[PDB]
Amino acid sequence: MNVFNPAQFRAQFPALQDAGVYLDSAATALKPEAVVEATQQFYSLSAGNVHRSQFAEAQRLTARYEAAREKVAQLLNAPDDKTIVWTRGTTESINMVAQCYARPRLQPGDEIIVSVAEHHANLVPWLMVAQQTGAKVVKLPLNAQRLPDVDLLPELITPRSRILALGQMSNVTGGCPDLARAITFAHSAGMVVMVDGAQGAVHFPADVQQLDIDFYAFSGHKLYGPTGIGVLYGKSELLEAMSPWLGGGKMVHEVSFDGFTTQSAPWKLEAGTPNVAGVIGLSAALEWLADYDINQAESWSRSLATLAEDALAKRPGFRSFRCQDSSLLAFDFAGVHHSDMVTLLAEYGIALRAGQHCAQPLLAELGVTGTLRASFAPYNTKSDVDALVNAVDRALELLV
Amino acid sequence: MNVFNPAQFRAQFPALQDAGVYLDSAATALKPEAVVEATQQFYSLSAGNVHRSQFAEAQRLTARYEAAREKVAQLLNAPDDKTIVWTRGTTESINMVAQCYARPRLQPGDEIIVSVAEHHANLVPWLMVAQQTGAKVVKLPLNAQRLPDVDLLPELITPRSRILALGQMSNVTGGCPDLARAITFAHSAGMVVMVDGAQGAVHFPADVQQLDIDFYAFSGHKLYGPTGIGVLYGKSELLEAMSPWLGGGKMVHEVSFDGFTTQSAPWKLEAGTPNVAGVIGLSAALEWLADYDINQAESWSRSLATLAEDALAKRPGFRSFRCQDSSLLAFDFAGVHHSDMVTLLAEYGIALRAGQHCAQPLLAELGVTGTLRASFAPYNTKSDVDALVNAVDRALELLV
Ligand SMILES: *Cc1c(COP(=O)(O)O)cnc(C)c1O
Ligand SMILES: *Cc1c(COP(=O)(O)O)cnc(C)c1O
Repeated sequence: MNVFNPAQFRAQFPALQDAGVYLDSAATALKPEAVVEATQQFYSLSAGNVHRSQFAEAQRLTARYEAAREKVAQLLNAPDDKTIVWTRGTTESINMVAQCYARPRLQPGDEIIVSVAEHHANLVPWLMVAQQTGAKVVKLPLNAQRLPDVDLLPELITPRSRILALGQMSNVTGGCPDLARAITFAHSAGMVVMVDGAQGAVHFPADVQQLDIDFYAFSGHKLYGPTGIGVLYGKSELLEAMSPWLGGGKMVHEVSFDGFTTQSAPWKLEAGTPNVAGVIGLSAALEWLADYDINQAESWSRSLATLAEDALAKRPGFRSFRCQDSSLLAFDFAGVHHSDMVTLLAEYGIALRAGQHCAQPLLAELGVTGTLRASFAPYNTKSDVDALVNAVDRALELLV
Repeated sequence: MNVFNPAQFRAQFPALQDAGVYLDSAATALKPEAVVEATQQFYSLSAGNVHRSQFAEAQRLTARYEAAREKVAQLLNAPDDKTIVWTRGTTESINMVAQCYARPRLQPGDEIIVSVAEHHANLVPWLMVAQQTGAKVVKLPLNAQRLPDVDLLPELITPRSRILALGQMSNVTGGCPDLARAITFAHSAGMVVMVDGAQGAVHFPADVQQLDIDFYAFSGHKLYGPTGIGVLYGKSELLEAMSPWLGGGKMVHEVSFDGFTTQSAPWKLEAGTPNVAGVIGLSAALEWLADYDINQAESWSRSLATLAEDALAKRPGFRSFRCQDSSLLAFDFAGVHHSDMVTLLAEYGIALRAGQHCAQPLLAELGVTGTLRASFAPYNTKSDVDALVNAVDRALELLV
């Protein structure tokens, strides 16, 4: 095994000097030198067919761009790179499935099962499509272990069920429900599964073949990559059966005032000029990441979180929403405003957040108006834990 | 008053040396150092609430981002910056208008007038929404001078006309239709106008107030800016009247399993994480651009295209499709393959392209299968023209 060195991984991130103690990676990730350099070069180099003094550099950029799809595929164990579609983020990917696959197939009375633990990105689009088609959203609630009650699916599925929307990993609790099982039920009922992987793709990238996943979406900026770039994975047949997304250049084959014909997947779904800087930066992020063993990287993150949780658990008033010893740590203290504490922690050099994390329904279930969340990454250290624990003590001293 | 200095202008582009004679700006523009640096800084710094050493840099990045809409507003003379919506390009902007404003309003048999000089981005979306609503697309042909025939508009407009789709400036002929008169015509008939400004914003930025434009769209990358970022301007009454675009975080106010409420515009139309680098980039590009007299800058560019056209017009077989002394020079040589010429030119260090330029109906009208295109920007020189003309000569000698 190529043993994961936390220190060498951490030293690749230029923001860390000034970032203080960065524990807000679940919201957005810091960038490695590879991503910053590739972007730098892309914007410093002509995209044209001429290079008088930097041909070598340019040929390397083109190389990253052309191999970009392949690198996402490899990450997800997708059978071939044509099942990869560029979007602007996780949000767009899901909206694409709801509009391009679902909308043209939903009839009045049809049912869309959405889990109560979903990010809005994987709920709102279904509420929309349902009011457009007359279908409706059926709720999949949490079980006793704070996870989408997948075992309840058999009861929630009727002859009218068409779609299941489930997150691989919650952005609040960090919990991962029984996805493989969920898909088995869904498929035996002729349903398609939309899987939100914005969180899962960073920590336990889904093996989309073994899991038999229909649709999978994630954002690049959480995967140590550029903003404004996302991914939609879909089985061949599904992308083929999808209708065009946005109309415009690139996505069409022939056009006239009588009508148009389109390319096939994935170009069929990619209109206009691609976010080249996004693809290249993401390709570079992935190429870099591939040097590291993610399970070892994730185990280091989770271990830090477990140390923090245990330490915080000794302070009185502590409540945790953390599932499965996750790298994410949502929590709060009784009688203290999440707003005040985030503020003080920032003053102490600690960076995290609170609020609702775009998961109003999930929070409503847990019985809270919001939570503080500290997420850990492989570039966090042991001393980061101590600093956070001490920052929290300092804050509780003033607030309680 | 100030005199435009080209030497000064072009000194800001780190790609100039390598790029040789860059004549493909109409496809995508080179970036000034300010865009590069702004991006660089953005990706090298944490977006979190803590800054221990680089606080000045972080503040200034927050300033570019907070002032972005206002700089786009200042570009178009928009009344308010709440009228500016972020997209991933001109193509997304137009798809938004078609899907969020037109689609919910169109009745069967309703008419959408589309110029034959339209880029595919401003044609396909209308073909789609027409098929989706039962409306029909009505062609607005070219006049004798290769411009959308505005005088013929009153003859094409009927009691069932609802939408006028018209490019401010063609990406082929560089021609601009009489926009102010077309709009007056359309409004007298109770029609709304979608103006594709992907070229226009670059060369003659539209005064959205003076021209009374309803919708206006353009792309960041062609405006010396980042990829994956575009703008949609719309009168505030129209944006408010639009259905939301994508569903997700940011765009929602309240969400539950019974339904949701949205933000007001522009945030209503911006779901999920925005392309923050793109915004900061485009912002920096616009701030850099505001130190130059773009009117003069455009004349300098046009002057070069005129020098180039005059010289090439002396070579037998030369045919031009240039309108109104545009800085865009589309042309071809009788009995010579464009592709071969493009190739030979590249070895002479001239960067341009051939093809259909996402404008099949226009080319079909002009009677050609494709055209070469040399577009001049303010960072080109008289030397560039000389190199172009000579490279053509050798090309002709090798291909004939
Ligand atoms: C961040 C996140 C999203 C949204 O991603 P965008 O890039 O904003 O579209 C959706 N779902 C989950 C679980 C997320 O964490
Ligand atoms: C480039 C261009 C577009 C499309 O721009 P994207 O950024 O690719 O969406 C649309 N219309 C015209 C005239 C253009 O030149």
